[PDB]
Amino acid sequence: TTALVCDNGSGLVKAGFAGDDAPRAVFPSIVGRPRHQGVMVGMGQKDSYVGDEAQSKRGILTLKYPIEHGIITNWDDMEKIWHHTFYNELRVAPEEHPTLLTEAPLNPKANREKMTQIMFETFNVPAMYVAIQAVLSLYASGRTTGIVLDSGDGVTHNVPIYEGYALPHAIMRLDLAGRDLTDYLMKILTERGYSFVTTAEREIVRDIKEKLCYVALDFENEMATAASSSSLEKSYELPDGQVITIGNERFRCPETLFQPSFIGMESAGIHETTYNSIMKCDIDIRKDLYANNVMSGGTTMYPGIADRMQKEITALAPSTMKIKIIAPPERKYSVWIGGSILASLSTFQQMWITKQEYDEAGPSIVHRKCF
Amino acid sequence: MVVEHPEFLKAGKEPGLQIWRVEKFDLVPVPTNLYGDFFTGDAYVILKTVQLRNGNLQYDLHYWLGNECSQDESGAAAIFTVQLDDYLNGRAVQHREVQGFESATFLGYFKSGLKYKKGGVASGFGKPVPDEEPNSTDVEETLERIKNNDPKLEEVNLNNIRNIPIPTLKAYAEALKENSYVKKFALANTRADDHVAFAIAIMLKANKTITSLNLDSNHITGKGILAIFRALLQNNTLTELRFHNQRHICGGKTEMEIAKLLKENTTLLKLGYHFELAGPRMTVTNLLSRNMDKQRQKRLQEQRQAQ
Ligand SMILES: Nc1ncnc2c1ncn2[C@@H]1O[C@H](COP(=O)(O)OP(=O)(O)OP(=O)(O)O)[C@@H](O)[C@H]1O
Ligand SMILES: [Ca+2]
Ligand SMILES: [Ca+2]
Ligand SMILES: [Ca+2]
Repeated sequence: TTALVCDNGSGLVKAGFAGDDAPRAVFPSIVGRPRHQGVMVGMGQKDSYVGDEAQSKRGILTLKYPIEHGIITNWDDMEKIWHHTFYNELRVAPEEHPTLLTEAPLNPKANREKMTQIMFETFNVPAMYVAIQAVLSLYASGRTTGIVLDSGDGVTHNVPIYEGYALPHAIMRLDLAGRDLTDYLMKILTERGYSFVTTAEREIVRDIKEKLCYVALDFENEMATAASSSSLEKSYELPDGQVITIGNERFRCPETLFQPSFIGMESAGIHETTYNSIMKCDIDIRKDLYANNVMSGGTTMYPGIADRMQKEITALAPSTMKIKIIAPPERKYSVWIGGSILASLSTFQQMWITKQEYDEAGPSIVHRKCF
Repeated sequence: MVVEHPEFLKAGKEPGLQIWRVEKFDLVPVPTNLYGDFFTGDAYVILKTVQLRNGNLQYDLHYWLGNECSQDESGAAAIFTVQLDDYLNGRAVQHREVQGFESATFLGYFKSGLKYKKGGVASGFGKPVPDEEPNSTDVEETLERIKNNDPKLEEVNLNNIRNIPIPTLKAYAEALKENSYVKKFALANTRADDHVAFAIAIMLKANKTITSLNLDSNHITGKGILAIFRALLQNNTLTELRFHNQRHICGGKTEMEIAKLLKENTTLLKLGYHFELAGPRMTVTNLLSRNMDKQRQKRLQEQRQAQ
């Protein structure tokens, strides 16, 4: 009857029911197991903790992410995650709901199949569909054509889309995303004299990032400004109550996205890869890509990032070109919302892969029914 | 496939203008005498069909977005535009038209001129930490029960049990050897080691019953791991195996040997492990995916019988 939407990202599961304006469950996509070196009889009979539970116990567990750079890598823990989502979070019987899943743009062929295998064999869903994340985000913005910048916790993509479909040859990919940016902010703050290595120190750096960081409109000006005065410094209160000041680290951390050299990546910046992606496209769609740049995912939340993109893309594009960046406020959840809508459409009942179709045709069915 | 729906079937039959309004996730026709009056709280899909000299039809699809229209509606317009275009075999050009910015062509479709009216149909949209309840299995008692082939024992869970002696764990394996009732065997976090893994490997050549074995969070090493995977050459029963989180990771030549060894296993459906290298990680995933589909091939020729 009702359809389920699961948006499985590198750091976070977003999961819920089709028709809802928002996911019912949002939780860490992780599976914990007991740490060597350690203790616990508290686990009882369990080999592992999943989700929120494992996040609690992060102290005594070694945590592992089944999705890496937006791709499924550990499949046995991916099942766990999926199982927890259905039974423990949505509290549903998966064999009773059509289920929509999401994937990264360049997801390898065999993973798309495997995800199809497991949903039918292990969870016995009556029907399923796999959609590309960025594409759903474009739809959530009310567009068929656009080029999405999608940057989460694990991976950042540039995804051009025309009249409803991604153009894969032109997709660009960057491993740098939020988790790396957190680690990067730990460093330079540390090189400033604050020392965050602790399992629960990272926790605080993450908070500073999501709170005080921003993207500079022009990097060498912002660095020259920061050098000649304190106007860009901001005070931050730690849990010990100490109030400390943090400097240019505020924008040197996200600058990594436009300057991947900072962390040691030989990769070009999201501005240059945006231009490239567009440039790899048919001249005739370019004007529509330039004019629709849609940002998706939580690592696009930094204040200032839209304006920085407008500027860099203007400096790249021709003189004439109309350039616009769309930054929807709800864009941590765009991908999920876009699926919520799509699976709720009257026209959707015919797009599902049925169990029967799967039983007869096997998993390669998903290459021909899901673009 | 491609979607059908009653308005899809009426779409683009012949030169003219059709206008639909997105209403609670469905596409609904606008009464033809209401054309050009657009609720600014709604979203619309417009189709302009033109005749071509050949006798086929030129399409233009516009989706119209009201400034106050809710996210589902406008998202739904864009998608309906895409499905409609697909259904027409990609031959329609897609136009996004926002209120106040609309194309001159779009505006040229209404001789009488385009009106905005406020309003529209409503949106279709609608913690603890470390210790609980230690594992109460009696090791002795259970080990015993395996020797006697107790049919009441279908499951054996030693997980998290501290301080079990290695030769007892070894003894469990020796005991599980001819057992026909134990389908599952979970020793996670027992401090088990390669000797235990060797025993288990021997066991798995003879044992025809256990489908699931869990070694997680142990001290097993690559030669323990591998010894089990050679054993599985003689074993068509075991569908699931989990070694996550050993104290020391095996390295690449171990991951490689695993993916190699499993090429001739037709049987195992699930492997818990975290591969560091993507090459074996992928190879193994393709193999498990092949073995799983054979279970669908049977199941089909099974299903292909009853007439
Ligand atoms: N306000 C913020 N500023 C910067 N980063 C943020 C903010 N809020 C969340 N993030 C980051 O967004 C990420 C979560 O976003 P999202 O759920 O879109 O990623 P994901 O889907 O798990 O990742 P991926 O898309 O890479 O697989 C986390 O890295 C988090 O640190
Ligand atoms: Ca994501
Ligand atoms: Ca409305
Ligand atoms: Ca077309």
